[PDB]
Parts: sequence; C-alpha cells; structure tokens
Amino acid sequence: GIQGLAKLIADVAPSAIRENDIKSYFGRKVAIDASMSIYQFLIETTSHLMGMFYRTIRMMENGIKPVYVFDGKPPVKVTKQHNDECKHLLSLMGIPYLDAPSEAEASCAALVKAGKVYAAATEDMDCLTFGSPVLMRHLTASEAKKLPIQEFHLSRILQELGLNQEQFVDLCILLGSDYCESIRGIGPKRAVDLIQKHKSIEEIVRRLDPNKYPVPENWLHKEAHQLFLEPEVLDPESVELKWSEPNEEELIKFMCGEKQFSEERIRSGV
Ligand SMILES: Cc1ccc2ccc([C@H](C)Oc3cn4c(c(O)c3=O)C(=O)N3CCOC[C@@H]3C4)cc2n1
Ligand SMILES: [Mg+2]
Ligand SMILES: [Mg+2]
Repeated sequence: GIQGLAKLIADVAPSAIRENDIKSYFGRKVAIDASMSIYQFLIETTSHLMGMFYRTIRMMENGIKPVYVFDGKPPVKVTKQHNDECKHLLSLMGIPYLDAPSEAEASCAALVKAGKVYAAATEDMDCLTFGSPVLMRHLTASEAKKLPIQEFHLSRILQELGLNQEQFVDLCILLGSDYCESIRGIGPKRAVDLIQKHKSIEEIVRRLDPNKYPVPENWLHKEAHQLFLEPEVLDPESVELKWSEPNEEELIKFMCGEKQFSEERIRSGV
C-alpha cells in the first residue's frame, strides 16, 4: 500500500478522481485484485464465497466483464483453500481468472497498460505506483456502505503534479510504501515539492541536512524503485479473456450441497 496517497491525490490533484455509479461501467472489462477482495470478504467461514458470488453477480448485472487476478509468490490470512474455493466458484460461474506470478495489483496494472481491460479494481494504491492508467476503488464494497466507485486516472495525477512515472515512484517511496523505508520528518506535501524540484531520491539525499533529515540505513529505495517500474507481471499477450454460461446445477452442488448456502438464494443469483 502507499501511505496517504489517496488523501494526497484528493487534496492536490482532485481532477484525477471521479466518483461514479456502478451503472456507468456498462460494457467495460475490469481486472479485479482477487487477493485483496477475498481478504476484504474475510474481514470454517464461507464469507469469501458469499462475497465473490454476490459482488460478481453485481458486476455482471451492470454489464461489467470482470477477470479475477490472484497473487503468486511475493517478491486475517488468505489461505490456499480460500483461493482454491474461490477459483472453483469462478469457474462454475463462467468468470475468467488469472494467476499472477507475484503481486496481483501489479498484474492488474499490466492488463490495463496493455489495453486488455479498461481498469484495475482494488483498494490498494500500489496499483497506481505499478503504473495502472486507471484504478477503480470500492467496486466490491458491501451494499451496506452504498459507496460510489472511486476512479483514479494516473495520467491526470502525473499531469497535475508535473511528473513522469519514474518521479511518481520516487514520490510514493517518500510517502511510505511496503517495499522499503521512507525518510522521517518529510511529510506528503514536502515530498511532492522535493520530487518536483530534484526529480529523484538520489538528488534529494545529496542535499538533505544529515542533522535534520538522515536517511534510513541499508535503504532499499533503488530496489523498491526497480520493482515498481519493472514488476514481475503476467504476460498480457498470453491472455484471451472469455466469459461463459454459469453452470447452475454444479453451482448448487458446490455452494449448497458442499458449502450449505440457501438453494433459492443461489438459484436466483444464477
Ligand atoms: C482492509 C484494507 C483495505 C485496503 C487496504 C489497502 C492497503 C493495505 C496494506 C497497507 O497494503 C496491502 C495489503 N494487502 C495486500 C497488498 O498488496 C497491500 O499492498 C495484498 O495483496 N494482500 C493479499 C491477501 O492478503 C491480504 C493482503 C493485503 C491494507 C488494506 N486493508
Ligand atoms: Mg500492494
Ligand atoms: Mg496485493
């Protein structure tokens, strides 16, 4: 995640965010961060299946064509069983899924950048740092929250901030990422100003007062910078997204027979 990034974009580049009704995404393909979704559904339980079933029905009823992306090896805990059960449900629902080689959000970004889908759906702001042109938030949110879809357009973030993607990555590192430490005492607005002036963490560090703003020791900022700009992602040319007919009888055998959900409920959803 990126600490304070959504708040910063709302304060300093508000035209990069649009709040939209779910009906406005008719006909669009979306790459869902399935790993972040199942985690949210979990926050033997069946809420990973309840969430995946109902939020997927919601997307399809609004004309959205979702593809679910699952995490691979890393560069409340979601288990192999949760992922396997969700994939089994997705297959019987006729919804496509992809296994990312590493972070799902980086591979959802790759699908958007390649033009395979319109947007990446995740609450994780790392998706923008990994370079997704469009990020949609609150797509899988409970109807109890009645949240609009919060869409971020990365090009307008870069445009309002007067930055390229390399500089934006260094800004996110200074904001506080999960790949390395940030510099203590430099807040979000000061980090924007420093990057706009000096462009890189390298040019900032050679200027900071070591008495005032020392940098972390064994700082992995170069490795973090490289992972965001060149992430390990799925090859979008190997992807052909297809959606098929849900298998109602098998969905009943799995959700009702094996997982004890209501038959009338599952049948009405199918
Ligand atoms: C509830 C909630 C809503 C939004 C949130 C945004 C960001 C974050 C933190 C700071 O960052 C991340 C957390 N996670 C993941 C990320 O990539 C990540 O960057 C992730 O992939 N998974 C895999 C499945 O297991 C859970 C993890 C969750 C936590 C959040 N928590
Ligand atoms: Mg992340
Ligand atoms: Mg993730």
